[PDB]
Amino acid sequence: EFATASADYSIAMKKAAEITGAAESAMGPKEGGFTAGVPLDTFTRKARIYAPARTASQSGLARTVDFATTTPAWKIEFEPTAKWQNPLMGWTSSADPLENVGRSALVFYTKEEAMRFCEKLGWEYEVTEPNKRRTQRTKRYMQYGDNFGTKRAGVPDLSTLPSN
Amino acid sequence: AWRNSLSKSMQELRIHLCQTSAGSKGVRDFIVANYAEMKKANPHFPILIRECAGTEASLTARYDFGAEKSVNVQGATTGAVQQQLEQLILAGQSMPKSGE
Amino acid sequence: YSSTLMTADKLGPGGRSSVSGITATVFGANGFLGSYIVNELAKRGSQVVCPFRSTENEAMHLKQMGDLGQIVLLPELDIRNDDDIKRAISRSNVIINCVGM
Amino acid sequence: VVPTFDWKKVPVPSTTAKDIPVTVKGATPAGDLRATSGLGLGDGIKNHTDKWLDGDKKSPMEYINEVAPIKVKGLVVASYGSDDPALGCPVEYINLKGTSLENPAVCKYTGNRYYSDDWKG
Amino acid sequence: RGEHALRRYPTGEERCIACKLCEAICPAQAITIEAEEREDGSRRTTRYDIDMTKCIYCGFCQEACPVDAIVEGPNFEFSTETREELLYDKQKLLENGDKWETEIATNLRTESLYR
Amino acid sequence: PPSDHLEVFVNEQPVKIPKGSSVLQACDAAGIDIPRFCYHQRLSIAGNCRMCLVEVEKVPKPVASCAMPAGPGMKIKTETPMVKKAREGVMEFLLINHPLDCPICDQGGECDLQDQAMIFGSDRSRFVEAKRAVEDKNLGPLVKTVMTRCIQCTRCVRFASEVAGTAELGVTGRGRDSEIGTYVEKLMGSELSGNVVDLCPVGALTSKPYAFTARSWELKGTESIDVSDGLGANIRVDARGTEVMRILPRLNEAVNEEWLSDKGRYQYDGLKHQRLDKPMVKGPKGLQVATWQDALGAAAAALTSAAPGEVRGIAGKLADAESMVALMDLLRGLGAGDLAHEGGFSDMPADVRSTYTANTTVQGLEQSDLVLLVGTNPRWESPVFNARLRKMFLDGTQVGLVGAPVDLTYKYEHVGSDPAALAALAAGQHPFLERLKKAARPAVVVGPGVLRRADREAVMKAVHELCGKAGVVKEGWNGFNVIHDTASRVAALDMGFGPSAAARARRAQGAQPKVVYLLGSDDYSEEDVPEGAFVIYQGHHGDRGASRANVVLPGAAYTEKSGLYVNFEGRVQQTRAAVPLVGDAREDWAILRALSEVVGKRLPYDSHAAVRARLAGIAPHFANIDAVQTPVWLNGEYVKGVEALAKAAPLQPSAPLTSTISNFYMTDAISRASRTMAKCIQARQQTK
Ligand SMILES: NC(=O)C1=CN([C@@H]2O[C@H](COP(=O)(O)OP(=O)(O)OC[C@H]3O[C@@H](n4cnc5c(N)ncnc54)[C@H](OP(=O)(O)O)[C@@H]3O)[C@@H](O)[C@H]2O)C=CC1
Ligand code: SF4
Ligand code: SF4
Ligand code: SF4
Ligand code: SF4
Ligand code: FES
Repeated sequence: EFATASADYSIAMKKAAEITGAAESAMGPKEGGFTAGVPLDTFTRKARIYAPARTASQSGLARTVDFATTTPAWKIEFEPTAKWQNPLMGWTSSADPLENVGRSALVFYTKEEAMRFCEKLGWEYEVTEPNKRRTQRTKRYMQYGDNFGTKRAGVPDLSTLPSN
Repeated sequence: AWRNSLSKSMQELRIHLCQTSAGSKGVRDFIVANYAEMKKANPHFPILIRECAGTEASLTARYDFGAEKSVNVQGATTGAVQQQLEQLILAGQSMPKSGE
Repeated sequence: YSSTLMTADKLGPGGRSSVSGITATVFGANGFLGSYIVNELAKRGSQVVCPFRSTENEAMHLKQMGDLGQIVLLPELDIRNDDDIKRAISRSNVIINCVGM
Repeated sequence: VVPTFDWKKVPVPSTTAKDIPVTVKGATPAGDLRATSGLGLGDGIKNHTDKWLDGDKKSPMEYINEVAPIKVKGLVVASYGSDDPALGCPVEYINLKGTSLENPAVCKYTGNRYYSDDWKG
Repeated sequence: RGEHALRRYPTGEERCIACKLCEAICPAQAITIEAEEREDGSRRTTRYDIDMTKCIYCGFCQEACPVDAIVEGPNFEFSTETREELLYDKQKLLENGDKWETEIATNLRTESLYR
Repeated sequence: PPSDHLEVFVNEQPVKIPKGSSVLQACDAAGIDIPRFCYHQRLSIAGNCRMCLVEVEKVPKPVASCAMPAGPGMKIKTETPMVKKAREGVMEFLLINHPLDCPICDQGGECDLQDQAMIFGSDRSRFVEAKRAVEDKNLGPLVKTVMTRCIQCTRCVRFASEVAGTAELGVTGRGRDSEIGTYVEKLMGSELSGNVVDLCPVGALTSKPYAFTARSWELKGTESIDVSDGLGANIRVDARGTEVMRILPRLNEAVNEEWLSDKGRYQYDGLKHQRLDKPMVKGPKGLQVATWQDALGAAAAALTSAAPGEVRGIAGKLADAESMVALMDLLRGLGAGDLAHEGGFSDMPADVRSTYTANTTVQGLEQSDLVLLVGTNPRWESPVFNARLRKMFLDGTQVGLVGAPVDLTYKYEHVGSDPAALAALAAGQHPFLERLKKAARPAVVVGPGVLRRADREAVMKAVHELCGKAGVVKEGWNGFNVIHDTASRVAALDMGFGPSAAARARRAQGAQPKVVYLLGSDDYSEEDVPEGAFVIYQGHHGDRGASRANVVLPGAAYTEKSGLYVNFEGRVQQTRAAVPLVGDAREDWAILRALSEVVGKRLPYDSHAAVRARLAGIAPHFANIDAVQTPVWLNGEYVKGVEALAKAAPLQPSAPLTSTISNFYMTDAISRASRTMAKCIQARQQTK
């Protein structure tokens, strides 16, 4: 029996991605970036390929690598660029063309997707493998009965009994 | 003796190898068999032994003014890496001299 | 003083939104040469003070040349009165004159 | 064994020590840590209201400081910010025990003070 | 829905508590907010600016605010000779609110039956 | 094996799970994120939130998946009408007394309660009664407590009792009037006290310095590393524009799990004060603002005006590997061989990395049932490492200490306090040796303050003797470990940032240089910085070194760049730039390269990747980012090779093995400029 989030449009997005002929397309390095028509200096900067780690504020795990096949969770970012403030108001002033386009739009299911995207676009890229979460607990308090086992202070000594 | 001479020809001697590589066996043998005596004569000379997985064996020496030479010693023997160190010492006498 | 004028408060690549940190007052700004001088200074991101004697109609072309808060219009300038001159340069470390007849 | 650590011998830089943000009685212990932002540092401003208010106009802090605390029967008070609840703030339930005219409970939404002489005092 | 304005409580304290719902909801990005805790422990704004040249007067800010702090006043004749005069700060918004409070309160006394 | 992985079914899905796992863990392995409020990964099972209720066949009642063990053949259902009904009822019971404080609550936008109510809750409420009003509590200036918001998930109590070990918080009252906090007015003495707010799933516990400052979605999250110590905790930086707003820890089991020192939590405030933005050159009137061209020319003239033996370079605590290697190449290229480190023991020989690292690693340390401490205070050297030590203590690991007896939040055995006691232990005079000689995986750890002793060779020789006698290092195991308290020390050791023997001799007879360069150093001794000597300072904060300096170059702070930093175990980590450069600041290695070009000897590299490749050529492991190699071991040949250094400067049996760290809350200029640390110091001083 197969059941992997089998009650949504995502299946319709699973297929039409594996269409024969359409699934064999390939482009060379920097080739897609030529088709972009953007200024050529865009490819000179460095980019970070990664998945953001789970925030400490919440126990939520949806926007994490745990549901990797469910949602595209690989992000491409750029080095932040010079920023300053408006003399008249104090608002943050900057000239970065690539300021937010990645953190808002660029989302990928696997790291290899972003690798191919950068290669076909010519963006030099860094890979940062996210740390794996640990599910195995500690030896102490391993089970609910460990909160009240004998390991806390050892076996009770029967020396204070009447007649000892 | 070359060991006593290995204090004026260069200012630093650096060694690169791999813990588990087959071609790194010889440099491992040489270091194990010679590090104690190569340091006993000069108790302050910098001899940086560094290792990493998948790397390549090489002997690199630092000279005055930052002059530096390197020789790969992958696939050699303990006697062979000793020979390479000997050529390293040989070039060390014909170097610019600093400190003064 | 030597190069601190053009370097200390320079913020940005040098565009309209950039800040050169330079405060200057130009006299005869609405004149032929002064207009281009002001347009050149402000376009690098500098604060410009423009006091004028002629009409605001002849001076409105200067308003576009600077960003919000960097074009200072001081009407009814009197060259015989030093009060307006003192107000014109009260914040500018640079003074430029093109008043000619 | 395990001797105590002398906290008073620790050297403290004078410049940093004298710019710690402290607070009036208000809603907290007097002189506790006050959260501050980087705004106003370039202009060298160490007052919250001075960041946005100009001149000697009456501050909202002075306005609310002119309202005496309110005496209400019971242990829990309900604050809406207005006579009709929908015109003010969300309803707040504020504890009244252990509160006095000297030490009342101030509204977190509106800043109004309340107290009750019902907790056996 | 006219000129945005900041409202107070009848004792005199600002209604805005810097929950930043107005800035979050604003699709015009015309609201800039900075805030910290006041010296009395109160949670108040340190910078409250709305760009009228950028504000679209949608009133979604007035819909989002749960304390009736930000309101679009019945003032609509506020054109200026320079664009800089329309860069509304906290002080001018508070001035507008203090000016137009009675009319806004009267309108709310009607709009409360619908809002 | 007797089937260590048992099988169950969750919604008709077979999932293989380890024995002793819970239904919560099974559903996690099933790809379901069950709503939960009180359970945590690092804490004991509480099971009072009732939010983990699920349905199991042949069971009439909902079962506590956060606590229910999984039996073989079990069937688990998570979408039945009763499941949703129970979830909605539980949420309603949560929200009836909760105060309507979301507009003023700081956790709005990252509130687990809010999202769980949105998903698993309803939209309407039928509660119209008066709520329960709870007075707030004072625990110190670090955490703001809004007790009325508390849902009594008990996470604070479990955390304080287990991780911190202070056990200062509890549950007072009963029923609805159950109350959380301390019966008396107490200040939270926990050094890892800021983790509770992150562990608090609601706005009841909030960071007082962060209160009412900005919102979660207003921030840009940048994953960074902690440079306040030598452990290098993985953290995320949240900022609004160019200003840092808060810094939060991130998951790294092998380094810091989910924990951060409060020093590394609240020292971001200092980035707003005493900041160097412009180059300064000392004129007749004093230091004045000057261009980078002018400052670089003045520095080049000062450097070239003196002989190579009259130039000294010192590396601070927060200098990165790139700037360190660039400056080392610069000074070497001009015939200078005077190198110093602000972290001390700049003359310590560094030939084998294992000799100055933790060979058991931090996570491999948890395999040891017996641990030996030699003159270290991990509580004030690395509170996260101390917390991991406590976690190891919690399941039978015994710890011995040789040095100053200090509070370490767990029971231990004090063998002694001086090297004579260490010699007695190695001789066989103490019972602790036989316990060491019988332990299957013994561990020995030495702090950096030992390395600051003038007789460090003798102490190392004694430690090696004890390790050999107890077999601490053997096949498949290495309990020998070396730790540190500053990040820049490890990279300097690995890159060979050590003074020449000629410079060591020159110090020995008392030669005094004239050109002194500081790379972000502010805790130098007076003996390395002669008065009347020209000082070239590079940094990002105005401090003691900056004041005495003659030429100042505004550098880059760790929150503004991406520098390489290796922790004491030898794992390469790098920071990340979260906000742009402040003022006219420049890249540190770019600054040094510019100076090299101006002087007349260009560095052969012109890019960040180029200097990193130069580092890799110097030491191959630098390329492996976020990993660690297994260091080689050379047995007693190293010790027998450093015997002469032991002969000179013999052992001092009287000096106790203490910790040189005397001010936890202030160790560097950034800590010395932070307001929050000063507030904590005053609070700890107002308790008497
Ligand atoms: N080839 C050239 O044009 C040369 C120019 N120069 C100098 O360049 C400057 C400008 O040249 P150009 O701009 O072409 O000449 P313009 O006549 O075009 O500039 C005249 C400016 O002088 C102002 N002005 C003159 N007298 C007064 C006054 N008494 N009170 C106030 N404002 C006054 C005018 O103001 P209003 O508009 O109200 O009259 C106008 O702004 C002059 O100073 C001239 O000497 C030098 C050499 C050659
Ligand atoms: S105006 Fe209203 S919605 Fe906007 S920040 Fe203030 S209280 Fe919140
Ligand atoms: S009315 Fe609309 S555009 Fe104007 S401030 Fe409110 S939300 Fe923004
Ligand atoms: S803790 Fe969450 S639900 Fe409770 S008041 Fe704060 S934001 Fe609202
Ligand atoms: S204060 Fe926070 S952590 Fe403690 S019981 Fe209440 S909700 Fe849980
Ligand atoms: S996690 Fe199950 S009741 Fe708390």
